Amino acid sequence: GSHMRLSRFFLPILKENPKEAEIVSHRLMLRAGMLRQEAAGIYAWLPLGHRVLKKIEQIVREEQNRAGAIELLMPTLQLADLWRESGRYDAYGPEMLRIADRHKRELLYGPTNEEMITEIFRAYIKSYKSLPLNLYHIQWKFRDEQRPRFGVMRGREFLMKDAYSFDVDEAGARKSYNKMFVAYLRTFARMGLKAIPMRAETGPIGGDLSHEFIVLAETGESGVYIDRDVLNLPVPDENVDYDGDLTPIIKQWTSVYAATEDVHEPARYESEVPEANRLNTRGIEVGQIFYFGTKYSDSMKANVTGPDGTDAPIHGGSYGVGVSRLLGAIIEACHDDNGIIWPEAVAPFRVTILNLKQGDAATDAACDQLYRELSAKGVDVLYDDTDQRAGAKFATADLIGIPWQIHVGPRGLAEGKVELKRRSDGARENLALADVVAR
Amino acid sequence: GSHMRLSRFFLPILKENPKEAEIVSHRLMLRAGMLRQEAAGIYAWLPLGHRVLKKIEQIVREEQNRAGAIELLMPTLQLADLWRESGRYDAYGPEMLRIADRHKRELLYGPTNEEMITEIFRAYIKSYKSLPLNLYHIQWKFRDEQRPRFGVMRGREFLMKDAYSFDVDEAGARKSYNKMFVAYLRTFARMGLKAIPMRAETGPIGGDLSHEFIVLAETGESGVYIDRDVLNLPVPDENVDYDGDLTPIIKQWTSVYAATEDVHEPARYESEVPEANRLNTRGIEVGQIFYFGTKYSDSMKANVTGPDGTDAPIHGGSYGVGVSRLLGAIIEACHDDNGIIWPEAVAPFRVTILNLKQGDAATDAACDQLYRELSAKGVDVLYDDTDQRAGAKFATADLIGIPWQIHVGPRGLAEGKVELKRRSDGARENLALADVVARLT
Repeated sequence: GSHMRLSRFFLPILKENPKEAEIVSHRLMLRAGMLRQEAAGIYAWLPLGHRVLKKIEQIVREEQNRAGAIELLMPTLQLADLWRESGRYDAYGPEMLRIADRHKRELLYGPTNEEMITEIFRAYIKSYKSLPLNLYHIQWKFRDEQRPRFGVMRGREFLMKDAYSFDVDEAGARKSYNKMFVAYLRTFARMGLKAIPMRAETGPIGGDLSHEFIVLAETGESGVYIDRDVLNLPVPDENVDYDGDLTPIIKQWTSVYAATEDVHEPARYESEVPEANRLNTRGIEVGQIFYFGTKYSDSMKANVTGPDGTDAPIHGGSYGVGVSRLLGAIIEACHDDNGIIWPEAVAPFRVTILNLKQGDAATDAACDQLYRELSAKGVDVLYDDTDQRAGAKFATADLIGIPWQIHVGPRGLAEGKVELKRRSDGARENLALADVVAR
Repeated sequence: GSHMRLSRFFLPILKENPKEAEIVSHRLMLRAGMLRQEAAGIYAWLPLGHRVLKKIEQIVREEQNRAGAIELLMPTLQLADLWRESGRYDAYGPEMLRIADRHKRELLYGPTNEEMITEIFRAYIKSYKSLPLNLYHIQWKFRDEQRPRFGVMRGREFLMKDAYSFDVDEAGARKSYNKMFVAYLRTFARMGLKAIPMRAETGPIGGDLSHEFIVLAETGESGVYIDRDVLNLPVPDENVDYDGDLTPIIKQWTSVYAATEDVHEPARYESEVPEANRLNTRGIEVGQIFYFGTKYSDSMKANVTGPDGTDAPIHGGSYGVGVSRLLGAIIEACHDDNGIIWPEAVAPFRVTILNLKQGDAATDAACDQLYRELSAKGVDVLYDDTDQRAGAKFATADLIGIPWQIHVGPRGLAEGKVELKRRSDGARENLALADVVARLT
């Protein structure tokens, strides 16, 4: 169980709202000592911020692994000549950061990895017997966004989990897509979010294999239109049979209307949804699933021999979760006027011990014992042991969004008690000291 | 307890030695399906290779944290104007990868982070009361090596843990340095390595606060000169008191001659090292610790108010561990004619189950139940459930370096027996099917 004394940590709280922050998540990430801008759209993750980033990453990896995807890692830099194979090199646009090395070879900072994962696959896989195959990584990307804005939510250097599926045909690809559909429901639910799968912009094919998972938010950059029954639907549990038929889960989550502004058609919204169920708002895109078929396998000649002995190009899909963007989206969805309210699964620490009389022998000893006992038992524990008054300590503890606070003072200890406070709702309970660790 | 079936994994084994690989680590990482070259010196980490990389990373993290260092993350792209503050922008050389963004703003892919970490520090810290402070990250770096070579050992895009200490004065900085020296001894020992601390190149004003930690290996690029006695010294255990005097540990590890070629002096060597103890050999630099004083805090104005109430520049030090390079160094030190021999702490899996008659109802069933039981007991386990002959499975298991093998076949099972083989020495053991989990757990 991770453990830190605030005095041996690095957590620079800002007293004042930063004028450069336009939205609440950006404001709070800066105020709560989580983030520092290094260039437009390019950030250092300060210790508290990095802890959350890592919690998010691990939840994503866990669900990808559950769904059968296999983790690897591609480099940040890629050869232009690879992108020339697919014809994306000259068609991608100015968001692609192009680089020349000392030998004048043409490189780029990868904005995504379709060509590269296809290059890897086609080196090693030649039989339909290796498929379905889903390979993924969690890696830093760069898109040279014209106007970086909104802190971690519209920047340039961002962290993404990007997964790529390989199948013999469209039928198998739909099964691979369904696996990721289910994994994403579970991923965002585990973060305390209702990220709704919404039908999204398709490619030149058309079809129905394009969804964006969007958390409803009014500072959000995506316009959306939904049927409110979608917000009530049940998320599959951890025993979901990923080798089985997933269609019933998908049917459930798509049986009721949900579309982004790209594929939204005002006349359909009415023939399906009751007027009292209809809602038109805005949101943050945190996940994207997309079938692309033979887009890369045709141009890059990524073929496998089929059950019938003929070679044919594979069918692929891509699945992205914006891991660094999620820090912003989560704060947008989970805060109040006193600061952040971390869902437990993503919080940097689960409990903070607040010593209300720093230097008094009895309160110090009590906090020292709690801190030691909580860590011994696997609990992520922050000990606020700074030379600050109680009210100073409450405000910082509230701001940074730690799920639980333990208040320790001379007053409470005279009676053998400490106060336990829940951040989400302000529940408070004056407990015996010997009971508090049995949570 | 991590678990995988080979049929559900991605592990591209190469039959032949790749002609582009000049050294054993490079050859084996390609053969064992751990690595793919994407450009000169730039690699993708295939699933097996990535697993080992992450094991290495976590041991490094654990020892930094134990020593009181605090993890953050800096971005890979940095502003040229930051490097103009310190004067290093134009001094660094052609190994720096310069980049222009769409607005013609001047960026670079960070080769290191002294300027950036000092910039973060100076924004927030103003009192001597905040010190000592050591901030670190584990992040991808770029050095445009003129001639990338030797796979992960002399590439361009690489993973480093880099830490940076901040202190009021040189005395405090020496205490910060000692803590990292001890952390490094523990770090490399936990990976099954003897990464020897040796005196290394100092800066302008010289001194005694530069060391490199070097794994001896025939194919290494560092030339070193040591008293062989340094090879048998004791590594501090996990209960080392990082807030105490570490001077006795440092003294012991610096009591015999050990120097890289950059600072080696023949006269001193001959004088301090008995002839039969002298060893001049090659090695791989895996750790580097270096006190730089006020080099960045002078130019970048990172002062704090000290005990005397006056403001003065801080004293800093940098500490780098070559995380990706360590896969190469580990294999160089840990292999035989049949492939890799992973130390258990960095192995991608601890045990592999070799089904020697794939499709046989009883061998499948016994393998399936060993696989489930080992997972449950928290063991990193791989089950080679592929449709391949015994010889093929034996060759692949030896190659990829899994510490233990369980060989499960008709002939063994007739006796209710399985064979447990230890990769390191090839020691074999026939033992009951029930007793086998209990021996490994």
